[PDB]
Amino acid sequence: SMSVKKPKRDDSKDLALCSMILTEMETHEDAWPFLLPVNLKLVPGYKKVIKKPMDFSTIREKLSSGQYPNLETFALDVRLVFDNCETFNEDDSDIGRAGHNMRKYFEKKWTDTFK
Repeated sequence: SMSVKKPKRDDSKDLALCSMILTEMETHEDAWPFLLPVNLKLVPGYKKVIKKPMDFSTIREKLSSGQYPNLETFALDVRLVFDNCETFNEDDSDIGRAGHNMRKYFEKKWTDTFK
């Protein structure tokens, strides 16, 4: 509350560390469905159904330009990529499987880097 703070967690490396995690997501072999925005002209249904499209390139641009206020807003966008993927793709599809795999990969890096 006012003049009453928990001890200050060192957040000075969060930016660099989120960048590293993102690099590792970018370079994973199953990243291909996620590297670029879904083409809303060429994919029937996407625009209407997925209210907040997100992809790794858009996360990278937001990261690089100080549009994440803290590491939680960064994780929210990464998770949004996978939540979108599950919303539109059957579990038993290459993309559906890609999304599950990438989510697992992300969540482990996240825990090991920060928790």
